[PDB]
Amino acid sequence: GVDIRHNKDRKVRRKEPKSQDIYLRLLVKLYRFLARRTNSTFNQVVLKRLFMSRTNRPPLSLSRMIRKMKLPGRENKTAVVVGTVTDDVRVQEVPKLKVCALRVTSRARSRILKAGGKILTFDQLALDSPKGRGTVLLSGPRKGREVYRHFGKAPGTPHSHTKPYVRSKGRKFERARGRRASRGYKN
Amino acid sequence: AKSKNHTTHNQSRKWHRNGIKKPRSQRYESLKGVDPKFLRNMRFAKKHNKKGLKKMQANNAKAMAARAEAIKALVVSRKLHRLAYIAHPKLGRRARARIARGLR
Amino acid sequence: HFKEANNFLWPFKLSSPRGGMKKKTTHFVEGGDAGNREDQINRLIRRMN
Amino acid sequence: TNTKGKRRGTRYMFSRPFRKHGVVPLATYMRIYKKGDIVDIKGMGTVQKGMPHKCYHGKTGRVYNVTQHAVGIVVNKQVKGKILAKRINVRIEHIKHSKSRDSFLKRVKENDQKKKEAKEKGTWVQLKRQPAPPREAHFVRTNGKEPELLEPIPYEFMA
Amino acid sequence: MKASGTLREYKVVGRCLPTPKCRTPPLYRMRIFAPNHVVAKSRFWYFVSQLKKMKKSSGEIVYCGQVFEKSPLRVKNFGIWLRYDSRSGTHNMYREYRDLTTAGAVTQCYRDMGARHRARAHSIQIMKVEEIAASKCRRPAVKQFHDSKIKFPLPHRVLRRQHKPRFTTKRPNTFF
RNA sequence: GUCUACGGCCAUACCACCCUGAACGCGCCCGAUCUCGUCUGAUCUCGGAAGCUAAGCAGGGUCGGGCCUGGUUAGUACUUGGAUGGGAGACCGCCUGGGAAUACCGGGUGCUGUAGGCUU
RNA sequence: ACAGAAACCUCCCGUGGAGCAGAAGGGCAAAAGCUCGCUUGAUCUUGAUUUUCAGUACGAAUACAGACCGUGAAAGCGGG
RNA sequence: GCCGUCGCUGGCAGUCGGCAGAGCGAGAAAGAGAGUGGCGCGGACGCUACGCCGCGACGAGUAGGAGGGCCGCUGCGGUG
RNA sequence: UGGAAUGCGAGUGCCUAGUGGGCCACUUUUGGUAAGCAGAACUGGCGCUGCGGGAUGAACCGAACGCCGGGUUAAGGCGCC
RNA sequence: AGUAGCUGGUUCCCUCCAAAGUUUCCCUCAGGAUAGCUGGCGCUCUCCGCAGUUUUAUCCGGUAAAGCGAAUGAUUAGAGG
RNA sequence: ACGGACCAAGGAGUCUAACACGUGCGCGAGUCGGGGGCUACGAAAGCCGCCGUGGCGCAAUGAAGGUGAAGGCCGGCGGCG
Ligand SMILES: [Mg+2]
Ligand SMILES: [Mg+2]
Ligand SMILES: [Mg+2]
Ligand SMILES: [Mg+2]
Ligand SMILES: [Mg+2]
Ligand SMILES: [Mg+2]
Ligand SMILES: [Mg+2]
Ligand SMILES: [Mg+2]
Ligand SMILES: [Mg+2]
Ligand SMILES: [Mg+2]
Ligand SMILES: [Mg+2]
Ligand SMILES: [Mg+2]
Ligand SMILES: [Mg+2]
Ligand SMILES: [Mg+2]
Ligand SMILES: [Mg+2]
Ligand SMILES: [Mg+2]
Ligand SMILES: [Mg+2]
Ligand SMILES: [Mg+2]
Ligand SMILES: [Mg+2]
Ligand SMILES: [Mg+2]
Ligand SMILES: [Mg+2]
Ligand SMILES: [Mg+2]
Ligand SMILES: [Mg+2]
Ligand SMILES: [Mg+2]
Ligand SMILES: [Mg+2]
Ligand SMILES: [Mg+2]
Ligand SMILES: [Mg+2]
Ligand SMILES: [Mg+2]
Ligand SMILES: [Mg+2]
Ligand SMILES: [Mg+2]
Ligand SMILES: [Mg+2]
Ligand SMILES: [Mg+2]
Repeated sequence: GVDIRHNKDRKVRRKEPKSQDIYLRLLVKLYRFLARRTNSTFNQVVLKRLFMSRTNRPPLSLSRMIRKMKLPGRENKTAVVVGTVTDDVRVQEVPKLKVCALRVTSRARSRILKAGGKILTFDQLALDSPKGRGTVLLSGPRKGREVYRHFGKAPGTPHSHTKPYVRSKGRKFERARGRRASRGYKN
Repeated sequence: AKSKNHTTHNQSRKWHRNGIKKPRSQRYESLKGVDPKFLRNMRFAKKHNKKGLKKMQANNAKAMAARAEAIKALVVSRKLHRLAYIAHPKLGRRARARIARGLR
Repeated sequence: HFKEANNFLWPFKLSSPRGGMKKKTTHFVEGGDAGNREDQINRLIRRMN
Repeated sequence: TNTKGKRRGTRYMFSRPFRKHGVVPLATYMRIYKKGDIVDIKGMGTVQKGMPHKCYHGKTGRVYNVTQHAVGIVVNKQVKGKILAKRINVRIEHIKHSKSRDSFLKRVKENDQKKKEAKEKGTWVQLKRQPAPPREAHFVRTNGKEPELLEPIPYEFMA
Repeated sequence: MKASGTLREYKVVGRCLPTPKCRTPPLYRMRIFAPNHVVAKSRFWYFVSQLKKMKKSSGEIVYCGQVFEKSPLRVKNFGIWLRYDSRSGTHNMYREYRDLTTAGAVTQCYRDMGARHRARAHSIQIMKVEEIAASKCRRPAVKQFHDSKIKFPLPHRVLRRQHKPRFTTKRPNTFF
């Protein structure tokens, strides 16, 4: 007998998309080859994200793409997001971008194209940038979800700003005892 | 009926299954709990940092100039050694040619 | 570079001692096998290697 | 069961040593504590204010807050299977500068000088400590004296 | 210590580790009867520890070597002074043996002390071993071999080859 | 050699008794108008300078007590880990490491910071 | 002097062998004890922390911070 | 030796063939580079890429969790 | 000159069942005359676990288990069974 | 189809991982909630960090032992005033 | 210790609602026609857009009255200095 524990032998991580989409898997076949047969780590990172679930592929807003693509030294680079590029009405002027995404919302396409920009698909990025050169990989906010408001210390513990689960919000719904010193205590 | 009252048997075995992890350490700790009077002034010190912004640039450039100026003035066995030299792919490239040329 | 050269080697998987042992449950100086037997390890290594 | 009293079991821990009672030497109050310092916590029963809790007696922490009379200490406390970084307020009577790091700071200064000085002299000096090595071969002179013969002594019932 | 096989006599020399106070500590020697040298050094540290403020950590073995018998082809009488612990006390004994090697006489002592007193070798401390002249021996079992014209037969010679043959037609003879 | 003021560590500095104290100090000391406080100018407070080292205080002494520090006690007592060791047990021995404390014997008897004096 | 084992006065020794509400343990000697003088920090207020702990509540406690104060010559000490 | 699991988040799209040229396992970064001047008509298998291939380690299990079933039963839409 | 040795890839987040009668052994240990008694500390076990030895046996000793061939062992043994 | 913190039962294969009888609160003691122990899903990186270990420094402690011609408490015998 | 003499067939985590997290798909600061209407399988499917009323999301906070989500520099002027 060998003295070893086996509870961590099997690493939990995706080796392929749970999705049965045949176009997603054709991209995965494409980038499986590129990740394997090139020394580019950009190809490996993209390949990994094609496996990621919906909540691990947050949408990237148009405003956030412009903000990150406006930083110095990022001119004439291709913005690459493995996800959906949503539109941000709060933006007034859209510059000329060159983006690659899995999806682009209908209204974000017109705005990007109307400004002279170009919208690629991940099969077109491979022909344009086989190794990922001249790219700017971008991600949507991962903690941008209502669920992360509810995680952490339980709401009834000191300095716990967690959001509770209440059916309705109002004066009659979990505000009396434990949330003010006047009723029992507060923390 | 009566039952067992208390024990800690098996407890250090459970504690160590996921390890007794030490607390996480960050290079910046929270200012929670520090003296309110001292924290009030520290905020005031930060609040007016920008007042001496121009002065800092002048000294830094001046300090850089002096720093750059000072720099600009200032600037086992002999057989096994030989063999280890020849066997080096780069260094012994010519030496390996010499023995090959002579061999022919 | 003993540390690197030694950790590079996998732990040697030796066979059971051919000829048996005296008593694994007591020290060498007690007529057993455990502990430091100094150069007498070589006799053991021959029977296990 | 036991009681949950704050000072249960501190009969000897917080008592003063033998013939060391009475006034507290004032140099205890003249020490300078700065943020980041390492201090050994040791409850002194003469002063009952700002007493550290018994679980912190004999632990070593780090100063993070300094007030008129006390300091804030970040000190690890193990409760069951986890270790918590705890923040305690302790009057400066019940602490002392830890000398555990002083040996290190002394070594850093010595290391840097040797590193600096050796660099200008083009030599490689050892900087890392090492565990005690097995002692090297040597000769033992007999000086013309035969080694003393020892024998076991007979038993005697010196009862 | 386990008195395994025939013991050997070892000469072990040790000392305190030199220190600033005493740059050259004195040397001590011991006669150790043991199975091997690794055991011999171990028992040395057990004896000097009992006599001196010394132990393996604060001392070293200067010399360990086997002392060979000086007259292996000559018969001698040995006197062995030893102390041992019984189930209910400690005792000093003087014993005599007839052998060719001093280490053989000591091995006879351990097997004999085990036989006659159920004494395990970890309770026996051999203090002294001397070669003794026939005139100075005390034990009647040893003195009866001090006879220049000694003679005796071998009565009732037991058959030791009792399974070759295992079955035979003739009964053995014990007279020769 | 040393003191005065303020100290740090807080007996190697304490306690008992004896001897000796140049100079300057520190004192004892002489008074109660004022400040101040008492049953009491004893103490405290105030104003002084005839006298004295008697005492405090300083240095030294004692086969001094204490205290500090070593030796011995002792590789002893105790102890971490080991054995299909012993013994009916009580307990004990050994292997691998750590390792005390009395009695008893010796040595020592304040060091020192800041400022200011005295000592040809 | 009455006055005695024990009343009150005086001198000396006295490391606490007393006292500090109470159980015990700890702490304490120009004090934390005893006696006087002035007083109400046992007041108003927001956070942090400790103890039990689930790192929840209460209870109790610790450092601060902001006001009003007391006391002291003052340093300071005090929000039971 | 064989089975499975885990790991190398390992290798294979290069079956680039007469519009040809057979390599990228090798101690030690980066090109089997491009150019400018001084007779036969032939050459296995493979690759359901959810596939195929290699190398190394490992394998107890109640309560309990998870995965995979070209395991099994009945009915519906397609298909054979 | 990543500033002791040794070994090892780590960090982090959600959701979560069963459990919440335990019991045994070395050492330490409370009550009791003691108990295969009641109650604790430490570690290791049985429970959840087969296998070689202890004739037999929850826990002892050895040793932990995919299906096999050869070899060698542990604790234990070698009159016959 | 009353309720049952209680008794009994709960139906195919293989593979992988694998407990608890402990903390606190509860008219709580045959039960729950709670933390712990488990599993699953991942994700963020990697090819500095960490450790049921030692070493070197440095603190903490009042048990084993020892002491009682040392304090407290208990206690035997003489001896000199 | 309890159930089990034997054989066949039957025999026990389901369905509705709510909630939580995970995963897959659609669209995306929006999204959803579920109620209503129009136009054998078909009680299906298709459509509506001045049918998006309405739900959830896009704003929090306070008991409430209510309020309700960056600033810096330049020049000039009035006041204090
Ligand atoms: Mg295995
Ligand atoms: Mg397992
Ligand atoms: Mg697992
Ligand atoms: Mg219970
Ligand atoms: Mg053989
Ligand atoms: Mg054992
Ligand atoms: Mg004079
Ligand atoms: Mg007077
Ligand atoms: Mg005098
Ligand atoms: Mg003396
Ligand atoms: Mg002096
Ligand atoms: Mg006072
Ligand atoms: Mg205040
Ligand atoms: Mg298994
Ligand atoms: Mg029991
Ligand atoms: Mg069970
Ligand atoms: Mg288990
Ligand atoms: Mg088992
Ligand atoms: Mg038996
Ligand atoms: Mg076999
Ligand atoms: Mg029912
Ligand atoms: Mg019914
Ligand atoms: Mg019940
Ligand atoms: Mg109740
Ligand atoms: Mg039951
Ligand atoms: Mg105790
Ligand atoms: Mg005792
Ligand atoms: Mg029943
Ligand atoms: Mg029946
Ligand atoms: Mg059936
Ligand atoms: Mg979802
Ligand atoms: Mg119909």
